[PDB]
Order: sequence, then C-alpha cells, then structure tokens
Amino acid sequence: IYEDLILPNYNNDVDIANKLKNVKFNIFNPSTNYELCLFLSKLTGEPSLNEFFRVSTTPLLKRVIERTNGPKNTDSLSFKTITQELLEVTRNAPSEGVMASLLNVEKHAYEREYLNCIQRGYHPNVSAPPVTIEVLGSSHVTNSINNELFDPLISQALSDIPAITQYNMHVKKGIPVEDFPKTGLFPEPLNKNFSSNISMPSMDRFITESAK
Amino acid sequence: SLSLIAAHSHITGLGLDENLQPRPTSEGMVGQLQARRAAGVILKMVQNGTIAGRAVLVAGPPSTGKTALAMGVSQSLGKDVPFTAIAGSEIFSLELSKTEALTQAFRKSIGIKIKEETELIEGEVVEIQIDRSITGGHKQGKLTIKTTDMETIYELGNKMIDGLTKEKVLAGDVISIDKASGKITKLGRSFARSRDYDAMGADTRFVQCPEGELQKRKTVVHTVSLHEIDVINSRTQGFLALFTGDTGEIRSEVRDQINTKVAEWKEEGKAEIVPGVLFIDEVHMLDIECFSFINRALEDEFAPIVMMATNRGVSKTRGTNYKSPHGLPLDLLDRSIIITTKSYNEQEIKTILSIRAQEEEVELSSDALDLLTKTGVETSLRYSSNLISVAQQIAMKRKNNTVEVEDVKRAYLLFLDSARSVKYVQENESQYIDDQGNVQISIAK
Amino acid sequence: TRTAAHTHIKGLGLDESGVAKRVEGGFVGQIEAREACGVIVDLIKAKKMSGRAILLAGGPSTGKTALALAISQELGPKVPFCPLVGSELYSVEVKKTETLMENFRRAIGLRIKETKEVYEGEVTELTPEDAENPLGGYGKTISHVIVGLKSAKGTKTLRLDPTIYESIQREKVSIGDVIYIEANTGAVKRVGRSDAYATEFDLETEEYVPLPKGEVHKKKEIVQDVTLHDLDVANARPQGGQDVISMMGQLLKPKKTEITEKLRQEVNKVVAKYIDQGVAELIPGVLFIDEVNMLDIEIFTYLNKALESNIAPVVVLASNRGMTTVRGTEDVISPHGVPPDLIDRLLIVRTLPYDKDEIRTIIERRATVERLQVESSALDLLATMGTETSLRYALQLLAPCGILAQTSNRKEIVVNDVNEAKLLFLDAKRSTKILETSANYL
Amino acid sequence: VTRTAAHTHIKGLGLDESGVAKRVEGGFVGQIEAREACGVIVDLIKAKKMSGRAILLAGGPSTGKTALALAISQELGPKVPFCPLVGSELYSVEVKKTETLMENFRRAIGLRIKETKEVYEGEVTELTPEDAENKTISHVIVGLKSAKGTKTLRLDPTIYESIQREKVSIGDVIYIEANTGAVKRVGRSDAYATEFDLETEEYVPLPKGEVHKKKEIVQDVTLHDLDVANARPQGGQDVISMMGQLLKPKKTEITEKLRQEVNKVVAKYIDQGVAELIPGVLFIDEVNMLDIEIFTYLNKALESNIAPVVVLASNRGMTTVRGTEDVISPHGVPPDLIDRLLIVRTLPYDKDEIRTIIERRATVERLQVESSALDLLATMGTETSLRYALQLLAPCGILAQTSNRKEIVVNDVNEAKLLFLDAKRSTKILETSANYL
Ligand SMILES: Nc1ncnc2c1ncn2[C@@H]1O[C@H](COP(=O)(O)OP(=O)(O)O)[C@@H](O)[C@H]1O
Ligand SMILES: Nc1ncnc2c1ncn2[C@@H]1O[C@H](COP(=O)(O)OP(=O)(O)O)[C@@H](O)[C@H]1O
Ligand SMILES: Nc1ncnc2c1ncn2[C@@H]1O[C@H](COP(=O)(O)OP(=O)(O)O)[C@@H](O)[C@H]1O
Repeated sequence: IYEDLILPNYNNDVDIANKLKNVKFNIFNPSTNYELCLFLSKLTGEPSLNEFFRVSTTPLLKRVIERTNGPKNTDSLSFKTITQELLEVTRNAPSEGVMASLLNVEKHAYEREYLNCIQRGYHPNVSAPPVTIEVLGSSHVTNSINNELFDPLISQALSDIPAITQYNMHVKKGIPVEDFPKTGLFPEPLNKNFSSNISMPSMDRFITESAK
Repeated sequence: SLSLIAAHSHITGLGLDENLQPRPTSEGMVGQLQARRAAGVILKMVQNGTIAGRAVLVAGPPSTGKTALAMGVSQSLGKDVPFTAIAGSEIFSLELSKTEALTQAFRKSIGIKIKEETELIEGEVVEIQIDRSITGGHKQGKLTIKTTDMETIYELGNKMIDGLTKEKVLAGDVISIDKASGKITKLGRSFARSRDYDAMGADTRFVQCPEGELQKRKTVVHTVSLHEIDVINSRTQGFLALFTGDTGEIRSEVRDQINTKVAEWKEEGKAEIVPGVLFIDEVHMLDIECFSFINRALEDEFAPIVMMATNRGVSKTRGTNYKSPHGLPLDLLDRSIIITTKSYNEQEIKTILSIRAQEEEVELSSDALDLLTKTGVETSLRYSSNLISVAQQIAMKRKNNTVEVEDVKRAYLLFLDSARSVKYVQENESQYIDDQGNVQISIAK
Repeated sequence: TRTAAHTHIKGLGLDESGVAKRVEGGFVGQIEAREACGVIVDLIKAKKMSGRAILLAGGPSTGKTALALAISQELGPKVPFCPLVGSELYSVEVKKTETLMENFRRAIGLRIKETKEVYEGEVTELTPEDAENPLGGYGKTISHVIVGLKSAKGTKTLRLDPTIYESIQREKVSIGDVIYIEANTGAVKRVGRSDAYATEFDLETEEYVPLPKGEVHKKKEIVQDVTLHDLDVANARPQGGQDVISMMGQLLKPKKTEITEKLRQEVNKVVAKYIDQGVAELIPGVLFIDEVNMLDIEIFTYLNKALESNIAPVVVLASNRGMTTVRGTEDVISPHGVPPDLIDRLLIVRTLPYDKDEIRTIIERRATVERLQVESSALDLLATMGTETSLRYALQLLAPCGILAQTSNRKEIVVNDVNEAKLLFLDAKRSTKILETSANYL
Repeated sequence: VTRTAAHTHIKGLGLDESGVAKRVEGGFVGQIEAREACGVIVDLIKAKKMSGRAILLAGGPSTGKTALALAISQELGPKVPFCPLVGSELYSVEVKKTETLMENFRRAIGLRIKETKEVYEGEVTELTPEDAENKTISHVIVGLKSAKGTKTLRLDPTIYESIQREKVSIGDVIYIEANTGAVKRVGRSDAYATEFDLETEEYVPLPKGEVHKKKEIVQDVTLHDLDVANARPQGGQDVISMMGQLLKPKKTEITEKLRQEVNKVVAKYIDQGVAELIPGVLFIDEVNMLDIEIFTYLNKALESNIAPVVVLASNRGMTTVRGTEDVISPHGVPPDLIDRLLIVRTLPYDKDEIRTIIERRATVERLQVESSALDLLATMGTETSLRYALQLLAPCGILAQTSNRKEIVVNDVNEAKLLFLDAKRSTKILETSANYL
C-alpha cells in the first residue's frame, strides 16, 4: 500500500501528477498567468507577486507560523476597518484610557472575579497518544511518522529556547535575533492549577475529608 | 477559446441600428422586433449608467427567445462591464443564507474602474554585488539585469535587497521589478541556462529571456466588482475566498465602510464606478423571502439593473400558498416593467434553423430545411434545432457530407419528442412505474 | 450622479412647531403621517426614552420607506441608521434571535472625546547614548536615547527613556525616516522614509511619505464615533496574544457566534462608567425593519422582551398587508402580519394613497431630480397613466422616455415618446390580461 | 478467476461499421433501434464539436438502458472520460446540491497531457556540497552508482535540502526524478551491511539496471482535478504526509471566477500543443430522483460554453415530478427540460430474447445448463421477470456443485424455486398471513 500509493516509484505516477496539478496548472503561477497575479497585487497591496503562489502552496499550520509583520502597499484596496484600527490603537496602551478600557473586558472580568486563584475542577479520565501505525519492513514509514509527530518547526513553535542558549547563538555564534526559530506560541493556560491534569494529594484535603 | 458550439453561440449581439431599431436579421437575432427594441433601450440605459435599481422582466412562452435576448444583451454590452447570470436554484445554499446570497449576486454585478501606470523592468539577472560596510548604507548592492539586447546597472535599497533575498534569487533567474513601486516577480530560471543542473527543483520554472528594452512602461486598467473588495477586506489572507467560495456572510459594517470608501475614491477622481446587469434566469423559483429582499435591494445607488426571465403563467409562488401572476407577488410586479416575447411563424423558424445550421457547420438541402421547418412549427423549435447534428452524424455514417430529407426522416424516427413520448407512455402505462408504484415487470401473463 | 428611486427626500419638510408645508423636502401630501414622523423625530432627538416602536401601515407604493429615510435624514449623520428587510434575519450561520439582537446593538451609537499628545516628524539623528559604570559583561548600557525630530517649520530634540530603543531597533528606525510616536505609551510607529531622501533613485520599494505638516508637538482632540456592536465584536474576538489560536482565527473565516449577555453587560457597564465620567456621549439611533409581516412568531416573541430592555433603541416597523395569518403559526389572523401582543406595545401611523395632482407633482419632482425636461401635456398623460395603473409604473417609465427622446435627438419629453415607451414596456395588469388569454401559459 | 457482474457480458454496442446493428453481437440481443441511436450519439461524442447535447432513455424496468449506457462508455474507449451517476447522490450535506451537479459536469470533461519521466537511481557514492559564501550552499555534486556503472549529478540547493531531509548519507540508495525534483531514500547499501552486526538501517541491494532511466507517460486528467487542485481552502496537499491534517476541509462552493481562470490556463496549454481536450459522458441514472431545482439548474447549465454529453435514464410513466405537488409529466421530467431532450425508447423482450439472454449469462458466469432447464428458466422469466431468472441462474450452480454434477438439470431449477421466491409469491404469502407476514 505504502510503496505503491504514497511514495514515488518508477511505475508510479505520484510525483508527476503532483507537480502537474500543483505547479504547471496553478492559477497563481506568474510564469503563465501574470495578469491575475497583478490583479491581486493591485487588490491586496502585496509587495511580492509570488506571494499568492506561496500562500496557495503552504500548509495551514506552517503558513500560520511564518506570519509576516511587513506592512502592505499604501495604494491598495485593503481599507482597514474601524475594528482593526480600534484593536491596533490599544495594542500597548496604559490604564485610565477611554479607548483603552473599552476594548478589554476580559482582563477586567479576570481581575474582578479573582480568576487568578481558582482551582482545577475537572481532569480527563483517560489520556492517550495518537494511535500508532506499524508498517513492517520499511524505515521510510518510521522516518515519516517520526517526522510528522515531531516536526521541528511545529514543535519548536510550541516551545521556548533556553536563555543561555539564546545568549549562545546571539553573542557566541553571532546569529541575528530575527533569524531565531520562533517560539512561545503555545497558549497560556488560565492558571497554574490549569497547567497539567495531574492533581497532587493535598494535606488540607486529608484534614477536611474526615468526619472526625 | 476553450468553448464548443453551444446553443447560444450564434448570438453575436443585439442587431440594432444607430437609432435603436432592429434589423429583420442581423448579428444573430431574428425577429422579436418589439422585445429587441426594448432590450436595446435597456442596453442604452446601462451604458448611460446614471440610473440605479431598475428592475426589468422578460416574460413569454417557453422556447421563444428570452435567454437568447439575455445572451444578446450580454454580448452587446461587451467586456469591462460586470455581467452576472445566475439561476433561481443557486441561491439555496446550506452555509450561506439566501438573502445574503442575493447580496453577493448584487455586489458581484457592479464594478469600479481603476487605472494604473506600470514601469516594468524585466530581464535576466547576472550579478548582485555587495557594497555594504558591515551593513552600512543599509545593505547596498548593484544589479546586473539584462535583456537580450541592452544591459544596464542599477543601485538597490534595503527593502529591495531583503525582498530579493526573501525570494530564491541567483544568477540566471528571469526577474521583474516595478520602477515606481518595486514589486518583485520571479518568473523563473532563464531558458538559456537550461543545462546548468541535470536535476531541478520543484518550484523551478524555465522562462524565455526577455527581449528588447528593459524599462518598458504600460498602463493597465482594472475593473473590479464591489464584492471582491469585501472579500479581500473581510479576512487577512482574503484572496483565497475569491476562489474557494468561503466568504461566509460578510458583516454589514464592512459593506458600509466600503461604500463610503468607494464614494470618497470616486469623489477624488482616482476611480469611477461601472454599473452592470444582474441577470436572474428562472426567477420563479425564489420564495417570498428572496422577493421581499429584492424589493428593497433596488433602492440603493449601488444596485445593478436586474433582468429576469419567467415562462410560468399564473402559478403558485413558492414559499406561499396562493396563486399570483407570473409566479411573482404583486408588490414585485409593481416595480417591474415587463418585456413580452411572442411565438414565431414559419419564416422566423426556418431562418433560426438556417443560422443554427451554419453555426454548427452543417450544410442543408432545401427539402431537409423545409421538413425541419415543419417539424419546428409542429412540435417545438428546440427539437428541430437538436435534429440537425444527429442528421449530420447519420449523413457521415452514409458517407455523404450534406444532409438530405432521408437523414432527417431517420433522425425523426430514431429520436422522439415530447408529444410522441406522451402518447407512447399513455398507450403502455402498465409497463411503467407510476405514482402508486405499481408495475407489471413480467412480459406475458 | 445616480438616481436610485429616491433622493428627492431631503427631509420631512415640517415647519417648526406646526404643520408640514405641502411641497417641502420633496414630499407631497401625507400631512398626518409627516406630522407623526416629526413628533417621533423630536422624541428621538430628545434621547430620553428607549424601547419604543412605531409601525407604519399603508398600501404598496405609499411612501413608508420614504418616511423612514426622511426620519434618518432629519436626524442627521451623527445618528446611526440601520435599514433592514424582514428576510435578512434568517441566517444559516447563527440563530435568528442573535441576528436581531446584533442588529439592535448596531443601531446604538457612541461618541467619545479625548486628547492625543503625540510627537511627529522626521528623524535626523537617533543616538543610543551610553552610560558611566556600564554594569559588567554587557554589550551596551544605554542611559537614554536622544532623538532629533524634524517637521514642517519645527525641529525638536527628545530625550527618551531607554525602553524605546528596542522598539526603534525592531521597527528599522534609522536616520532619514518619518516616524510618529505617542507620549504616554512611548511606542514608535514608523510611517516610512521622508520624501526628499529618495536617494536610491534607481530601485526602491518603500513609499516616500511627504514631510509632515504642523508643529513637531501636537495636542489634537480626536473625536471617534463607534456603535455598541463594534465594541461587542471587538471584545469578543481575542485582541493581542498572537499565540496560534488568535492567528488561526485571523487566517480562517470568521464565524458568527452567540454573543452571551455577560459580554454585553460588561460593555454596558464600562460604557456607563465613562458616560458618568463625562468624556463619552451616547446617542441612540433608529432601526428600520421593512416587511415586518414576514418575521416568524418566535422573532416577535423575542422582540417583546428585547423591546423592554434598557439600552435597546427605537425601532420603526413597516407592513403593507392587512388581514393575514402570522408566519410561523397556524390560524392567528392578525392585522399587518404582526401578532396582537406586539400591537398594544407599538404605535400605528396610517399612510393614505394619493390622487392625480399628488401623482403629477411626484412625477415632475422625480423628473427634475433625474434631470429630464418634460412638458405639461406629457406630465398630464403620465399622471393619468399613473392613476390608471400605479405610481411606480409611471415613475420607472420616465427613463425609457428619456432614452427614446435621445434616440431621435430631442431633449424634450413628448407625448408620442411616452406612448411608444408604453408600447415597449407593458404594465403588470396588461401582462396579466395577456396571461389569462395565453395559449402557452405565457 | 474473474468476478462476473451484471454487465460483464456487455462489451460493445455490436453495431456494424455501416451503422446497422447486428442482432446478436457484442453481448447484446434485440433492442435494434436504441442500439442504433446510441451508436449515432457515440459518433456524435467522437466528433467533439458541440456541448450540452442531452439524451433521455425511456422504457420500463429490465429493458437494459443501463446496459446501453455502459455499451456507449465501452464503445468510446477508456480514453474518453465517463462519470456514471445516480440521481440520489446529488443531495449532499457538506456542499450545496447544484454545486455537486457542477462538480460532476466538470468531472465529465477531461484533458490529456503527455509527459516524460526521468529517473536517476543508485547508491550515493559521493556527496560534496560547495558552499561559495558571498550557510547558503552554491550547489552540490552527487555520484550515483548502479550495477551497470556509475554517474555524477549536479543539483540545486533546494533538492540538496530535500536530500538532507531524507537523512541521506554516503551509501544510501535514493530516488532522483529530473523534472519534479522529488527525493526518496530506499535504504543503506548491501555492501555496507557488516559495519555493525545489527543496526536499524534497512539494507537494500543495488539497482541492477542503469542509473538513468527514461520513459514517456500520458497523464490523463479531468477538469475537476484541475479546479480542485487550486480551490483548496486550508492550503497544503503539496506535503506528502501519513497522519491526519489538523483541519479537515469541506467541499466548498466553487465560484465562476476560478473556473474561468482554469479555462484560460487550459486553453493556453492547449494552444501550446501540450494538451488535448476530450469531451466526456455524464450518465445520470434514476432521473426521477432529481429535484425540480436541479432540473432547472440543469437546463440553465446545459447551455454553458463547455459541457459534456449528458445521458439520462428513467423508467417512470406519467408521474408527478419530485419536489412539486401537482406537475405531472412523462418520465418525471418537467416540460421545459423535456423540450431540450431527445428521447430514445427501449422496448421489452419476447420469450426467445429472454432465452438467449439467459444462455449468454450462463456462458459468462461459467456454468453449463441443459436445454430443458433453459426452457424452464425461460418460462420462469416470462412468467415472473428476467432478473429473477438471471439471479436464480447461480444457486442452480451451487446446488449442482453440491451434488458433484457439472450440468444444470430441471430438478436443480425446481429446487432453487423452492428455496428462493420471487416478489409475487412472497407478496401473496405476505397478503395471506396477518401478523407482519
Ligand atoms: N431571436 C432568436 N434568434 C435565433 N435563435 C433563437 C432566437 N430566439 C431563440 N432562439 C433559439 O432558442 C434557443 C433558446 O431559447 P430560450 O431563450 O432558451 O427559450 P426560453 O426563452 O423559453 O428560455 C436557442 O437554441 C436559440 O437558438
Ligand atoms: N408623499 C410622497 N412624496 C414624494 N415622493 C413619494 C411620496 N410617496 C411615495 N413617493 C415615492 O414613490 C416611490 C415609491 O414609494 P415607496 O417608498 O416604494 O412606497 P412604500 O413605502 O409604500 O413601499 C418612492 O420612490 C418614493 O420616493
Ligand atoms: N438486449 C439485451 N441484450 C443482452 N442483455 C440485455 C439486453 N437488455 C438487457 N440486458 C441485460 O439485462 C440486465 C439488467 O438490465 P438493466 O439495465 O438492469 O435493466 P434496466 O434498464 O431496467 O436498468 C443487464 O445486465 C443486461 O446485461
């Protein structure tokens, strides 16, 4: 199944059809279809005309990760709606601000209702890994599922580089700061009690769990 | 030029004079003099473009030419004006509401025209040099872009440099830059350097080397419909929804702000609006909610001229339970001016069959044309239109290039029509499954 | 510019503290209805009372929508106006009650005043100034950052806190750029490079902003107007964070979601707080729901208590049907397609049909708005055909007469042109008369 | 052995080259007029000139209209695309139902592309990337070894990085494709097996052919594959992955815009001469199951610029059309659509045609039936149904094999009649008993 459907082979036609359906006939190809690319370049104000081909041929998580902070062209039809201007005007705003305090109610509800000291109430009963797939007699399957379970860009994006390591590449190895593999994109849990499902046995629960 | 010979491929346009009067036969359309004059009035009203929200209706018997007139006004309107031809059933969608689908079809039919001046610098690159002093001068470089004929040397900037090195650029890539905006187009590897590597990358493409002047300057015009601005403004990477259909009920404030921006953009003269025609074929299959939204969707200045077709007489309006003229409620028929088509005589039928025969490249004898005229008068126009091609197939199976009366006789024998099928069903009702589901499958009893 | 079966309504034309002038504001006739709409507009501009409802009753082509547009025009552009059809509510993405509630919250407008203390200009020199006693084992020790800004007839040197340096270094701020900072936040926003310093004249990417006007130090008073639905949809979607979930929400299609009462209550709480501070101003706006006969019964049931709420604005209702069954129920025959429980809550304004003189004045008003020159005899013929068939059939027939006059190179609308354009474009009555006598169910 | 189906005895329409239909040819018997009409429309599809031609087949059940449609699909050949369909699968939950109709329309129209496949194969003898910094390597030189000799290869840095992502070192066996630039490692060489006594690396022998193999293929696609390959919402089928994707994409409505640009690119590649357009056949069976909305979207979508030759098949008489309460019509087809159709009728058979059908079915399903058993089967077929006798033909074979007898006798047919009932006898027993049969 694997060696005749998924991997390329001399008698298989996977790679040929893949290129023929993803490159030769992609409608965002500037080599064949220029005017459509120039059309969207006028619309979205994109600086590079290959960006539509890049977006059309990138997985969603990977395209989410390499998010670009570059501003667009200023002659575009991308007209920033008043909600985006409201969100960007309060991106780093102090307290005692009229537009500042209107646009954060979740932090007010957090601080008012004391959500920083609440306790975990639910833990799941069974936790499992993804179901393992076991193909006998090939190392390509082992490499493929080990790469897919532990993709270093996705794993490193849900990660953090240690501080002395960031010292080591930034000063000792001289790596520029913007060329670091990006980290810290894992969502913050609500509390320290919500971080992990394991609950320690509490001394106070021993004190309070008895009638006598 | 991917098309084949369809039903409406002979209709090149509304065959009118300079004072809006139809010819007896010109530019495809035969007869229908009053309706064609009315459609020409409609076309001139579209081309003036100073009137918004008119609703017009084409009513007639089946196979009389309402969609023929619609394709005529579409072809006479020409390009760079947005024309949208939807059906009644395309409104009903599971994850996109019907009223908002009407809003999508309304905003897809009015365009705004923007002119742009381009200064194209396209040619094969040779060398990118390093003039920076530990990135001093903001990573300055020198470019060696060449066409076939002339070669020149430029100096680039920091944004230009990390734009290129963000791309996969090296010597041999056919690259393109705007002089003004600096937009980067990496077309691919030049075809002259074809045998540099025996194996090539997946994204690598082979482009011919550009020939002539480097700094060509061209002005392009852009005609964008008003729905596309909402598409690209609703999301972040919104251009995908222009092609994948997952717009998903764009909110009303986005449309409001875009209308305000279009009014500002036209007030300063940098853009102008181009109104079009929203053609709704088979409008009788809209329920009362679609009609109630259509009645108030034609009172805005950003509303195209809606043209509808209906072959139903006094019929039941869907979504309700009362009879009504045209299959439409009376409040909609109050707002609409109705263009009426009429049936044809034998002469109009034989000229239409002659045009459709020349369109499908079938040469006809006179007797076959008269027999097809009689069959078109008796049964229907479209059956005699359909008989021509199968008669041609019978002719080449007989090793004759032209069709005689014998081929039309054989095609009439082999392929039936509506009335003969009705008679041959009512003759032998027992062999057919019916409304009560009872049938005698056995042959002998 | 463009004629869209409207725009002669410049207002009610009501006189102050009295009757309406007969031909003011583009309105002809309807003295009682225009007086009622003037009273309603006065009550709305008082801004004292919330949760009211007005229904306009009358036949087709009477002018209820024109009355609503007159209300919105006489209120002014500061007052929000949300025109709505009854079929808009049935969304297959979110429930209909949430759709009506968000259309309620869209009508309420909020204005907030403030002051913006900013430094704007073109940077001529920025210095990460060093410090005495530079700690130990550190690449730099920035005591402060001096920046030199240049604007039109203005130049300043700003001694900033050290924390602006990493924002400067991140945003690629160098000498030869136009920037725009804020005082209290201290966050740099780079507009671009200055216009004069287009030095790399061969190839460039970054657009060159002109050198900014005004002084280098500006204290402007920006007044921004928002709706309550804007605040709700801003608080609902997660702002900031930029941690996978928000970025996936930005890249994927937005989904209309059931906004709970808690979010609206918190929004109302903070809005009332800044209203009591005296810096914000709240201004309710009307909501116009047309063809209200076509809402289901559960929408009316929700509207019974949504109307009774504290913050919901007035809502204007329009219906043309008479004795009919309410949609969504079996045999509740009720006036105007509105169930009788709602009828006691709302006030009813009846609009009367016109006659020949009002029809001809409306026709000539629409012709002047369309900029078409029509004589008196053609005006009388069009009035007689309008009384004979309908008002709208005469109103939509003016433009084909103008086209047919243009074909024969005549500026004037003449009787033979209106007869010919009548022969081109039939009336619904005569089309129906064809339909009953049609052989092929035309 | 091969598995016999209900239509595996059909091979072609069996008409002569002159257009006349032979009586017993091609797995068909009888049905002369419908076979001649189907041959004519086969020639019409082979002419490749018009779009939107529509054919409705008429007749009662067990008349072989599905056999006619499959005979058309086999007379055209495997190169011409064919999309068989039943009316009930147009209704979907993910995407709207007219969109499913347009998807099947674009599925029927097909494209033919020629292509060359160039493969480099063998053991990695040397691997030396030249950096030439001005981190970013300039290129890489790669030596590949096979049993017929060795070669050396020059590669761009992108395929070098892809080589690095298959953990390729010296001694590995790889797959290099010249055009697509895809890399697939096979395993370490057999000559490097004894470096350690036991190691996780899969050991594979050297390719006994040459390193450089070339072949020419003909990639046959349809327009649906083309306009779904870039109508992708989430992005990312270019990665080749085993585990499931994070977001499961839905079938989405395909706008007119992308279809127009796909038409533009296909027309450009056609004018470049690399492609050959071929119209196909969309065969929708059970047309009575179609809703009225699909009928009028079909009418509307039959007149588009590019459209296949649609063949329709129904058995109903004067029935109400589905979705409306009062419109009666022949064949369940509304009058506006039935004006556009050309109706071809299929006639029922007499007893000798049934006997010949049963004999040919007995030949193809690998049995041997005696003549008197064939006569009883023909009488049973005329009495009850053709399909009942055709399906009862095989349990006779099971009962004959049970008694170690290769030939079917009359007693086998009688015993199968006792074992299995038709619809009519079971309906009679259903009527006689009370408590739910
Ligand atoms: N004026 C005309 N000139 C030429 N052909 C016509 C004309 N009117 C109708 N037809 C023929 O009628 C067919 C389509 O008619 P159509 O407009 O679909 O009928 P209906 O108005 O009932 O929908 C086309 O194949 C076309 O050849
Ligand atoms: N009293 C009036 N004065 C001026 N114009 C009017 C008046 N009544 C109606 N009209 C015009 O008649 C046209 C149709 O009226 P409409 O608003 O559709 O009536 P309704 O509100 O009953 O639907 C509109 O363009 C409107 O401007
Ligand atoms: N003229 C014929 N010659 C040979 N076999 C036939 C003929 N007509 C029908 N059949 C056979 O009858 C079988 C069932 O017919 P089928 O197509 O299911 O009937 P229907 O047309 O009602 O669907 C088919 O497998 C076909 O092989």
